[PDB]
Amino acid sequence: GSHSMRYFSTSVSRPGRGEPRFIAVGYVDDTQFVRFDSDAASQRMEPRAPWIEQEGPEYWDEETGKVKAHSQTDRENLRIALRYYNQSEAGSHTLQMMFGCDVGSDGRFLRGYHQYAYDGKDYIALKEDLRSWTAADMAAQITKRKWEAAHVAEQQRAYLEGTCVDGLRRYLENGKETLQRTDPPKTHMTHHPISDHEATLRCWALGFYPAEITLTWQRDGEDQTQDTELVETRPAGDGTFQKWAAVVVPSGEEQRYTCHVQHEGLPKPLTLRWE
Amino acid sequence: IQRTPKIQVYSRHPAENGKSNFLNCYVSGFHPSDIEVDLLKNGERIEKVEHSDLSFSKDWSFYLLYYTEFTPTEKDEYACRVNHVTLSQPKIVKWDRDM
Amino acid sequence: IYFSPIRVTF
Ligand SMILES: [Mg+2]
Repeated sequence: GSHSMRYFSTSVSRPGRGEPRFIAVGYVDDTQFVRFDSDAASQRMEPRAPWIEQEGPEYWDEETGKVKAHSQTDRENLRIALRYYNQSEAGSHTLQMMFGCDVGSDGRFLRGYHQYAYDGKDYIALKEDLRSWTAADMAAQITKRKWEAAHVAEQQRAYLEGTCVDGLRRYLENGKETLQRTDPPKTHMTHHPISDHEATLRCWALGFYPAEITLTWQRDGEDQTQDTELVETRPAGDGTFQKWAAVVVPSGEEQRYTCHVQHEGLPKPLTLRWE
Repeated sequence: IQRTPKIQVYSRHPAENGKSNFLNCYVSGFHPSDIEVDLLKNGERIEKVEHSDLSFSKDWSFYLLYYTEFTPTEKDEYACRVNHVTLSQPKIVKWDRDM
Repeated sequence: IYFSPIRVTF
């Protein structure tokens, strides 16, 4: 029963139109708890979940300070990648970052992240051992080189194995009621005729937490993947997820097919038959 | 270089004609992040359409959820109109209570 | 808990 904390940062340049907008969001497993936006009136880290509001006012001052510092670094990081890649002064570019950690059911350190992507492709990344970096290309190698000399991994190793896991532990403790909960999927089945020759059999999973789900069709107890339409897990908007798997079935063959749901709120995988 | 959004128009709770719900338009796998999402009622733009804060997944691709309240009726029609640099023109996806 | 400043650029 693992748990994770992640921070997703984006810095999108807009040349001639002021400084780049920086957004940052924090997530504890599939729930968002924080937000910061450089293009916002407040200019502060703001809560996005009930349980983070129980943090003292000093938290909000320190968090605002830390996110503000990174935003500044990322605007110069955008200007450096631009000269590194011999790219024109014209044109919008994106620098994204992901950092955070993974913990055990007991709270032990499992894994730690700290990585960037420039214009949607990997730039630099801290390796699993947290001592070394992966440089995607040549520009990133210049950074690899700069960061090795500057003991950046050493510092992030301490953040990742220390601050991160501890901070996660208290978010899990404070956010017990909503995070440690497991919402089972409410299943149902729909049937829509394509023609008098065939029909679509849709099978839904609604209101579930976390987003890890598995939906699989079977024709006569043998796994189907030939004519299966499987949409991406989508948020319902209330902090729960939705998913469905459709299948093309000839008229009358509907009783040969079964939908199979695997969720960590389900003791045994639910089987679904029409009707 | 760039990726196209994968659009999904659906509701929070199952649709029932006459009950208040939430109309959702989830967009993902796109690049860059600048995207224009509009929720429509009978082809007209709904005003005061809230959206999630810009996030991405482990594979660096963005995702957003635009949403508003709505009371479904057999009479009225819903859809979301999406714009991105990867589309020569706005993409319209109608709302089917069945998908 | 956001990471403390890294005062090292690209
Ligand atoms: Mg647990």
